Order: sequence, then C-alpha cells, then structure tokens
Amino acid sequence: RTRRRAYLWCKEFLPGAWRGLREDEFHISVIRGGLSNMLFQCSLPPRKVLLRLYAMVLESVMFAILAERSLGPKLYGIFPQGRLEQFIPSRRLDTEELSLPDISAEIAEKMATFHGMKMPFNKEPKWLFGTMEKYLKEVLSRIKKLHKLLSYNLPLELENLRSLLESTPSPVVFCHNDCQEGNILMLIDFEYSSYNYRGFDIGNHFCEWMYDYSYEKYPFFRANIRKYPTKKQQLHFISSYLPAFQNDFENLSTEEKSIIKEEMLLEVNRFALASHFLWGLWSIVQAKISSIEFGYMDYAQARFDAYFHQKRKLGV
Amino acid sequence: YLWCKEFLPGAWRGLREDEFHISVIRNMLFQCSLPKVLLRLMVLESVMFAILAERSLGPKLYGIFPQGRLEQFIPSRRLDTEELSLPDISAEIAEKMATFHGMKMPFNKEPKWLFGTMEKLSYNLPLELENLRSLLESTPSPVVFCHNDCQEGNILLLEQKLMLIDFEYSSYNYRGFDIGNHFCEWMYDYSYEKYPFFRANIRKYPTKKQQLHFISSYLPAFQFENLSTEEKSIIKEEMLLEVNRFALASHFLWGLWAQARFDAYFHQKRKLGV
Ligand SMILES: Nc1ncnc2c1ncn2[C@@H]1O[C@H](COP(=O)(O)OP(=O)(O)O)[C@@H](O)[C@H]1O
Repeated sequence: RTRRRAYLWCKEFLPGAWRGLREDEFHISVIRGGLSNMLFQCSLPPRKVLLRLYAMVLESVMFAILAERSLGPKLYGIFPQGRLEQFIPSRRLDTEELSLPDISAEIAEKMATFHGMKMPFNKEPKWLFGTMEKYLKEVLSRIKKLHKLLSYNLPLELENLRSLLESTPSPVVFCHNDCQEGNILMLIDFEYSSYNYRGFDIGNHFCEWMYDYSYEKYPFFRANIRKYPTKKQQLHFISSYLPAFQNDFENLSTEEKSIIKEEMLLEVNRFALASHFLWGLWSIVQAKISSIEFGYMDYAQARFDAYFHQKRKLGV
Repeated sequence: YLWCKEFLPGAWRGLREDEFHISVIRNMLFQCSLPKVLLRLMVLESVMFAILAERSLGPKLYGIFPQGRLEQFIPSRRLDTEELSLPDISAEIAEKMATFHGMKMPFNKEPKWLFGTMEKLSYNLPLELENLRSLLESTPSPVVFCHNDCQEGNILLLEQKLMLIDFEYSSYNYRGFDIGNHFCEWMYDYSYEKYPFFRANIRKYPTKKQQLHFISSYLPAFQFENLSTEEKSIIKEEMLLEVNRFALASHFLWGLWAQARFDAYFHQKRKLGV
C-alpha cells in the first residue's frame, strides 16, 4: 500500500479529528512524485494537509518563520523526512505568466519584502563566488560536449566576472536565490536561500523569463533568449520593487529616482551574468552527481551561450 | 567570532581578534560583547528556538547554525530556590507556564519523550519504571507544550517581573509533568559551595495551599474561566492528582546519566497511596 507511513504522521502531529481517526478512513492523494521531494494531499472527509517528504537548517527555520508572519503556509508538524504543511488551493505559475503586469509587480514587491528581512543566518557574502569557485574546480558525446563548454575558457571568464561584479556595488541582503516560476505559488522553497548580493536575486529572476522546465521529454527544458525582460519591462519591475524596499524612496526627486534606477539597471543586468555562470557551472556538476532527471549539459550549454550573448549586449 | 562577527549586524562585521572578549559561564555557554550576546556551543531544535523567538516569548535570536546559537543577552540575575515559594513569583510562573502550554507547536503530539528518555549502584531498576509507567498510564493529563525544566536557575528575574529561558528540553508532554516538575524544584538548591554542590528538603515542597494558589493562577491564564466555583474546585482537585502523581515522573527521570532523587520518588510513593 502506497500510504505506507503517511497515516502515522497525520494522526500524530495534527490535533482534533486526526487525533483518534482510524486507518480505514485515511485519504491521501499524490500531487508531485519526486526523488527528493514527494508531495501528498492527505485529508479527512485543519481538514487537508500537504505532506512533503525527502548542513541545512536554513530552509526549515525559514519556512517556520514565514508561517509565523503569514507570508507562507502554516507549519503543521516537522520531522526528519519532511513536514506536514498547510494545504492552500494553489499552483506553480508557469513561465509565461511572469511578464504579466499583475504578477510581475507583486513578485517585485514580494522580493523587496524578502530582501528587507533580517535573519539569524551567516552574513558573510560568501555564497556566490564561493560556490562558483568550488564548482569550477570540481568541473576540472558528453566527453565531447564538456570540451565545447570548456573551450570557452571558464577559469578565466570567472575572474573576468569577479572583476566586473566587484566593480558593481550591490547591497547585501537575504536573497531567495532561486526565484523562478516554479517557486512562486506566495513565494516558496528556500533550498538555496542565503545572504547574497541583491543584484543576483533580481537578475536571476530576469534570466528566468527565458527558461521553462515544465517538461517530460528530454532535454526537459526550453530556452527562449528573445524572452528576457525588455528595458521598459525591467524598469517596471524595479519601480514596483524600490518603493516596497525603501520607505524613503517615494519622496525622492526625479533626478535621485532616475539616477537610482539607471544604476540599478546596470546592477541587476551585470548580475544576470552571474546567474548564467553559477547555474551553468551547477548544471555540469549535476550531469555527473544526479539521481534526479534533466538535460544537464544541454542546460549548461544554454546557460553559457546566454552568458556570452549577455556580455556582448552589455559591451563590457 | 568568527561565529559572532559572522552572524551579527553593525560593528560586529568590523570587529577583530584580539579586540573581542568572551567570558565563560557554563557543551558550553559564553558571553560575548563589543569592545552583548550569549554564545551557546539540530534542525528540529532550531525550528523550535526560532518559532518561540518569533512569538516574542524568548530571548531574541541572532544566529543559528549546526553546532550552536547566538542569543539576546538579557540583563538579570537568575532566581534561587528559596524565592520560588514567594506567593508573587510562584503566581507569575503559573501564568507564564500556562501560555507556554497553550501554544501550538509543530511536534509529535503522542507523549513518547517521557518514557523514551528514561529508556535511553545496587538500585536494580527497569521493573520500577514498569509500575511507574502503568500508574501514570492511568492518570489522564491533557497534553500541552511543556518546558520540561522549570527550575529556579532557568527563570530570570530581569531588571511580570520574569520570563523563562533555556528550552533545550521543550518537548510535547503530559501537563502533569511540567507543573509537577516545577514543584519538585522547590526542594532542590543548586547553590552550596561544598560537595555534593546541592542541598535538599522534602519540607520545602509546596503545601496543599501553596500549590493551589499556583494552580488557580495557571487555569485563568489557560482554560472562559467564569465556570461555577464548584466546577473550578473539581478542576483543581482533578489536577492535584495529576500534578502530584506526575511528580514521580520528575524525580525518576532526573536520574540524569549521587543524586538520590529516588529516595523522594519512593517517598511520594508511600505518601500517595500507590
Ligand atoms: N502548501 C501547499 N498547498 C497546496 N499545494 C501545494 C502547496 N505547496 C506546493 N503545492 C503544490 O505543488 C506544486 C509545487 O511544488 P514544489 O514544492 O515547487 O515542487 P518540489 O516538491 O519538487 O520542490 C504546485 O503546483 C502546488 O499546487
């Protein structure tokens, strides 16, 4: 029987009707069936709950806290396999919805709210170039494809970037770091969340207009470089973002306002380069150490070609 | 620090060593301050500490990472044993311990922690835990979010005079245990300079009157407690059985891996009827 454990958690953690409720009447339905996150719609007929099984205290102290602040589902029980999580009738929102004005703004301000937070995690801005440096080292028909990636001269370019981004001031704030369409229901899943350059969070969100992972045929993803936010679009994100992040912002002069936004367009767009390089690196390492399923070298090539395309567009 | 400078905001990022001074206090406790925070050197306790922190009924939480934590330094002395009997303190601890109980928490609601922990000289035991289980296996006591460690040296008289800290042991448990365990603490002084570091007295244990002025403060801060005076007495009487029998749990379990807490457990065994 599929419900093998399941019943045992829901009876034990959820109070009231779940307290006595016999096994003959435990109704569970699968929602997502993953190798490192299975989802389940356990209920009774808190009437329904979301079971989510399969160094990191981060994305569980995080989840808790957002459940305290009404900005995430409630935490109805936690245990070393997963958690029982409030069910909210909801769905992942697909890549094509991100450009909507309705949804875009919201995300911009929610990401501003997120960056606003002050949290009990390491504040040393290590995550970005510490991870990238580790992966580049690690890296050094597949055998074939890797060469074409490595022929780009990744070690050099990585310091070319270190240079470029070190010239680009970006405030250090608690970033989500994976703010793409499949993590917005409300903004969820903090696997890779940490303190980081705000630039990365945004630019990585922009990069994310290009890639759709809703896929069951290899390579399991689609890339549309002609789908990155336009200038007007970017600005508009930033201008739903700034007033949600700086209380002082709305009363600045237009030269002040305009100067910021001008400077922030440069910021997030140079950081978008980091998103291509980080994830490009990440993907290659997964083409080896992955029990998941995806087209990781293809994804790599996609991320890298963007990266070189990207930096031609910027001209520096 | 590292650790401190790694996690704290402001001047802390700019600090160096030597330029920072900690100060040992008790695994270990520490006391770090600028040229102040508590340094305590897994996931499940972190989730716990933070939620409590978030409900502003704990010290502030600044850092949390695998082998430890960084907390609000809360200017105060800790109470000593003799203060506990004070009608005013005892009452406040009863109102505090009550809310701490009425909190929803994301953990196991089947009391396993109690029996489980005990499982985990000439005193030949386990067959004693067997009565101790069966007996308490009867006693109905509503489950709640228990502190599991209400000693004087865990209650701060800060400079509503007090709040409670140090919840390393804060499981879900039978209400009887928490309340009862606190009562057992009136009997144990963890002062005394000489060996064996403590003094004890079965007479300092709260009387019928004392533990009642206590449990009549706790029920309002829990419970509408408009209910008839006769319904309140039945609630009180009710709870005494539970409180005092579950005080045997207190004694016994407190054979932390010397301290003849047993001598008392056998005592309240005669005194109880069972
Ligand atoms: N609290 C919740 N209540 C109801 N449905 C949820 C909840 N969280 C996630 N889901 C469902 O799961 C999908 C997203 O799952 P997600 O957690 O992003 O995947 P993964 O399990 O691989 O990390 C959405 O389509 C949504 O319907």
